[PDB]
Amino acid sequence: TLSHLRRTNTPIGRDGKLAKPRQLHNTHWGLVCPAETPEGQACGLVKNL
Amino acid sequence: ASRHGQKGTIGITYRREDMPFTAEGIVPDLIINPHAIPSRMTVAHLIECLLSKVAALSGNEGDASPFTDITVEGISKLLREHGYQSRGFEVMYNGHTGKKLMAQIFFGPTYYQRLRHMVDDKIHARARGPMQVLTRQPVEGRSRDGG
Amino acid sequence: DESAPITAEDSWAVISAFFREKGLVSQQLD
Amino acid sequence: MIVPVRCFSCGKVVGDKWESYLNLLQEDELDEGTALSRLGLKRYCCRRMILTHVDLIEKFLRYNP
Amino acid sequence: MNAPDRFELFLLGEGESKLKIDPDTKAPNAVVITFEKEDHTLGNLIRAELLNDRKVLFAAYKVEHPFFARFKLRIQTTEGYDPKDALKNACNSIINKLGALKTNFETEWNLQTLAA
Amino acid sequence: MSEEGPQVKIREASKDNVDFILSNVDLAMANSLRRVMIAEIPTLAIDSVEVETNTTVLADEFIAHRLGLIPLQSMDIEQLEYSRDCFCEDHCDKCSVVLTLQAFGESESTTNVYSKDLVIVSNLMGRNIGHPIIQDKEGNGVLICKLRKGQELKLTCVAKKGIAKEHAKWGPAAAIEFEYDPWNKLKHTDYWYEQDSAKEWPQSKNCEYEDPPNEGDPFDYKAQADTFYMNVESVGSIPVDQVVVRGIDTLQKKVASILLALTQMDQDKV
Amino acid sequence: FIVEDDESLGHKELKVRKGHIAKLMATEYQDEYTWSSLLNEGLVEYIDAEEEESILIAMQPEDLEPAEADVDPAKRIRVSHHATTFTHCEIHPSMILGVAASIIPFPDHNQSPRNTYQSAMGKQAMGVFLTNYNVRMDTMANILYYPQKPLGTTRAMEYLKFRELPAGQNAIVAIACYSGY
Amino acid sequence: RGNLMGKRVDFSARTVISGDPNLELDQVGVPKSIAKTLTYPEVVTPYNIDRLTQLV
Amino acid sequence: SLHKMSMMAHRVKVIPYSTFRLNLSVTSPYNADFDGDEMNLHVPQSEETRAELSQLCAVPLQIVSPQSNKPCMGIVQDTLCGIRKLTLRDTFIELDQVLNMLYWVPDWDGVIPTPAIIKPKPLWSGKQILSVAIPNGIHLQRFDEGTTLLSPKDNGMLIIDGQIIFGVVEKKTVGSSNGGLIHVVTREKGPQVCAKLFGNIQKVVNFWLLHNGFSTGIGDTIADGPTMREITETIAEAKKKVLDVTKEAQANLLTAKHGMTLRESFEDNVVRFLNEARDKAGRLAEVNLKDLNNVKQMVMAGSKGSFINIAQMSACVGQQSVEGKRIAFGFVDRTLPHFSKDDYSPESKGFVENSYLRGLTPQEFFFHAMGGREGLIDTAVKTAETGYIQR
Amino acid sequence: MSNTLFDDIFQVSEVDPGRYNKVCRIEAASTTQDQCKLTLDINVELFPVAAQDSLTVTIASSLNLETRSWRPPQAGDRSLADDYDYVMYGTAYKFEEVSKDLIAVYYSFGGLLMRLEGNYRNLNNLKQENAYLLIRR
RNA sequence: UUCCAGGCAU
Ligand SMILES: [Mg+2]
Ligand SMILES: [Zn+2]
Ligand SMILES: [Zn+2]
Repeated sequence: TLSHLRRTNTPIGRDGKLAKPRQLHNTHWGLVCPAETPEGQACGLVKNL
Repeated sequence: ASRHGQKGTIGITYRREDMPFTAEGIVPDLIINPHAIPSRMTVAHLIECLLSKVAALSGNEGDASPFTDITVEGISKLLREHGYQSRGFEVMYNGHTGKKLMAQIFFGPTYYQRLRHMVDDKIHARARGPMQVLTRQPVEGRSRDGG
Repeated sequence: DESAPITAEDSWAVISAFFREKGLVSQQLD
Repeated sequence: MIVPVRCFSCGKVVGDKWESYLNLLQEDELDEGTALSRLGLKRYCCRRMILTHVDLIEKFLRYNP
Repeated sequence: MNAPDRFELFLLGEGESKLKIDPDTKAPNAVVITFEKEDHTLGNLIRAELLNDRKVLFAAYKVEHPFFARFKLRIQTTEGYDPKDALKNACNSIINKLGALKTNFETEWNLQTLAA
Repeated sequence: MSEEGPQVKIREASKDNVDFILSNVDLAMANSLRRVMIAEIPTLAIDSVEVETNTTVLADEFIAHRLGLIPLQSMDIEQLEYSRDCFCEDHCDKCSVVLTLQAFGESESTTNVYSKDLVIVSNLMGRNIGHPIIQDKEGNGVLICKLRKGQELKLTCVAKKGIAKEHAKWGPAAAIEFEYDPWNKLKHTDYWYEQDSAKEWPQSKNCEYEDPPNEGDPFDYKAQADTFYMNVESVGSIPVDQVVVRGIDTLQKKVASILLALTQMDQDKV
Repeated sequence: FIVEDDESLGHKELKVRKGHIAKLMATEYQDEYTWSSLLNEGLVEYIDAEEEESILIAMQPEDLEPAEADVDPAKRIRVSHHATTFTHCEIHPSMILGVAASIIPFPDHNQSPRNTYQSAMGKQAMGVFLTNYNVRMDTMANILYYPQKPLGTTRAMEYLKFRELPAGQNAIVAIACYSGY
Repeated sequence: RGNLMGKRVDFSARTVISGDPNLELDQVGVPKSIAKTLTYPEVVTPYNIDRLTQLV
Repeated sequence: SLHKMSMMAHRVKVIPYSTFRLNLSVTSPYNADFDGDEMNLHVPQSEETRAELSQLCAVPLQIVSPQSNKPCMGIVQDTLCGIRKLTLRDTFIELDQVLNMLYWVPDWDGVIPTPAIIKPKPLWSGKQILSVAIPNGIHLQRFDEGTTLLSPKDNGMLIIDGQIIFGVVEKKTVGSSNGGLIHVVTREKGPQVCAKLFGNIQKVVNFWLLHNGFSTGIGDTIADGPTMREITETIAEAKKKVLDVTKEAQANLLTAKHGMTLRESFEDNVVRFLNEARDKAGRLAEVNLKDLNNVKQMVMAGSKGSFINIAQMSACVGQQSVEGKRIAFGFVDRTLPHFSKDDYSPESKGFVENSYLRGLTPQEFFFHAMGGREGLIDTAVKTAETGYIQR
Repeated sequence: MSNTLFDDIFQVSEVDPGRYNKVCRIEAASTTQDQCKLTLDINVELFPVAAQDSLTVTIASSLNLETRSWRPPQAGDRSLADDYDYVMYGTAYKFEEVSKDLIAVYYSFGGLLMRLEGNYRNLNNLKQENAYLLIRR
């Protein structure tokens, strides 16, 4: 119930934006969880705070 | 499933008579195959098992918390103060004959979750039935008797 | 000495203070 | 969610021992591990049982009809 | 759902004699008994005792599959001597052992004491 | 000095444990019993709840489940036939024990429902059977459930025979202990170690009762196995002894039925 | 934690002391010293990503600070206390994690991806989502008969309200080959 | 692509698979549920006639 | 279904409980696991339709894939892990059991084999009975390393007339290997014969392993007290093999190896050094773990795990990377706000020194992630482009 | 039909337990032809072995003076060509010719191997599988 | 049915 409340959706181009986006950034440290992301499909496009 | 992406469906259910037991009397509620460890490399599974087998003997909410000052070397000493193998293993007897297991098992408690997705909500069979209108082909979804 | 360093174990309590005030839903709320 | 009548592993009676455990603490001011050694719960199978059960029912009872 | 009925593990349902002995054809003077609604509890032990009769050439058993409460028992013997008998004897052997064993466990018990 | 073979020598003893040293038998035999005790020992417990009213938080079957676990008396059991055999359409005093239960939350302070509150309504036929085995300190035993203000709960149960195979709730068992050759002199194990096998692996209390190794000596390949340190516990329903005697018995029965079928089988032929 | 070298008696150090702590825990007891003040008391700040770019943080407070005196043969191997430029410090590393992660025992002992799987199934398990389901007419929902709280835990759970609303049981696992099922 | 090069069909079944070390390589354990759901048109022939009638 | 053998014909064996319970060796051809995986099954309808199934689609036939002129099934997991243990010269079995084993094999001529040891107590060796499942005329010649007709370490594999003459059995012999026992059996006999071989080898070894028991557990991931330290310096030594070659370039003192920036030419040497060192760190704990070790035992039969695994659990993990380029400075000349700018050392470019037994550091951790994430990323891409490239 | 096919006593050059908890491969020389070397593993759990020992090695495919199943006990009385200690049984795989005429045959016992050498096992050492082995003292 | 959305297969 919680996890879902603190979540993050982020639109893409129109097709698999394979590169920058999906990746895990340095600036991500401490703000977004590093291991909790939805597998396949929108992997890394949707994040958990 | 466990807490380490350790999925797995039941295969068969046994009772204590066929179940493997340790002199202590105790017997497993769950018996996972050793092969889902090396390739997946989820030691934290093995660890929680040893840590929980401890706090289960002494009753001290075993800490697993992120990064801290705990060690196998550490736990394996407390679990040695309780008399059991320092690494968790234990000798066990083959439920059928009672004849010991030439080998030892990593027999200790672990927290396990039961995700929905139970068999009986999925077995689905159709031998002809409801056919769509535009197509006249079998319909979609087990819900509606589809194919 | 109400003024000494702060060992690790201590910090946990600070975090406690956090959620005491903020709350897991902090974001959505405010 | 109430005391799990009898253990899962060995099934040894354990649905009574509850109240006696909760007391060997708030009053007899003991520590878990021992409290349980006191109620006869030896091997961990039956131990983890009490030491883990969360008596939710109380929070349930606290509702209405 | 497709859960067999619990009690089917010990209730021979409609025509199912406990035993059923088919003559092993692969070897000589040897047979195979099909035990309905029984298992290791019983099996392994008729195996043990049966394997003491010097006149027993072969003895082994097996649960066909964990889903079904059953097991076949294969017994071979010194010609002239019918394996049936070996099974017969080997059995009583266990009764007689147990019997005495009960008596002896009870001997000890009456001669005991404790307050709990 | 006497007795053909399989002799015992009870070590310790109590109303809830028969720590004994059974010796000189086939391990097969040992295990055989071990099992029989857990599995096929006739007992008794509820097997049919009849919810009349219930306001609790535990919904029906929750309660209905636990009720089957509430250990019930079964000393005499062997004189209370299984429903299935008896000719009474459904059940009767010659096959089952009937109990009742009724709670209302008067004490505006959490009222409890204990196994002690069960009410035997059917003729106990004058035989130790159907009594809510209690070992509680106070004597309340087995907390069934709780309730608040006007929370009610009317039930009606029906105990029947049954054994651990049919369900665990008929397990007179509890958990036995088992061990043999404490010094692994037959080598039925191959202790895993990091260093000294002897160190890492704890020794057992059951070593005192048997001679240590003594290097020099080669390997006794003729070594078999007698002497098994069991520890038959119990849950109450049956006196720690019977859960052993009857164990020694039920097994023995079956073993004969095999002969029995070997007789009926012969007679058969034209 | 603001770690300004505001220490005439020493060097740099967390702008908070064991005092602040026992002063806060004071309220942890009687359920007066707020987190709100731990900010105003210029004790700790909210650093957004951008601003972060220009600061230096020491992981574990203590450790990465003092001087010296053979480490522990059983522990792990951690980088040293390089520079004293340290502007701030971490509450606890465990905080990079999110709900999911937080319930995973020893997440720092598994393969990177394995901890992501558990980040998906924890959301596919059963439990006790709210102790009011008795008055909940939500289409579909499951509850475990006897919810057992975990043996192995995280301090992170204490806040995720877990031990009170667990999602499983502590079953006695036996890792071994048997029937072959 | 979705209606002619691939269709939904009759006499099909789907459930969760759990390995078994007691079936011959070529066998496939089937739930009694499906065994009563999935059929197969068989012709009445003096060969089976007897059996077939019993089944019916 | 991307295989020809993604669909096969099976014998209906109606059983209880709601699951499709299929044989094991037919596990890897469907690409089937049991963590919640479902399967579809269709029912023929015509006397000829079924004909088509049984005469071309049955698993016994599909046994040897033409896509690689080599069998596509074979003994796996439990049986594989066990088939080895049962083999070993060091393994013997007495009469009581040998008899039960013999029985469990359906065909068994019902004639016990002569014990290799009649000496004091008559015994039998794994190979001995295991060969009761191996038919006749089946011949095999191996030669691994120190193989020598009298192979010491049980190197090779010699099986004559269908009897295990010497050597250990495992993935190389009973696997879906090329010259593999299985490959031969099929050819040499029938699609049939072999099909039943899985059954015999399976039942036997499975039963024997039922009693010989088996497992894994943290204790298998710990390497020798000093052998671990021996490693902690096999690490540190490389740190300085780097620290050096760093200043050596921090002074404008290095040959820009043709077609490589001073930058590129640099990093390249860094990397090599670490992994290079990490690997041995592995082996170090590898031939260091006795035969009794479980995780090894399985890596030996070939049923799960490889050199690498052992390494990342017992010894050292490794240097995480993204696009080959170890963690970059998306944080203005540094990795995290926990580092001092312009930091090229391995403790910053993402090198996990610890082991999964020891546990990552807040940084070792986060880096491992960014790295892990990449697998997950293309996993959900390389999988799509494939599914298309396929079609 | 029944005769011995080789008899000679050797002396243990040395025994080896290569990673084998309960078995050891050994070798010795001959107290006859000094070209007669010998190799043979051995369950040293049923018959320990120390460096240098005279052990009478014998071989022949037969019972005792006077194929198929393997009777269990019974033979308590029966003929016992077992007048030894160690009595294994296996097959012989290859028949080598280590130059000159110093041949060497290999005998495997369902799991343990063996090798001989010399030349006078001519009209004696059959190629047969059958070949009970024997050791004593 | 329809149209969007979300979820699962380590
Ligand atoms: Mg799967
Ligand atoms: Zn228990
Ligand atoms: Zn009746």
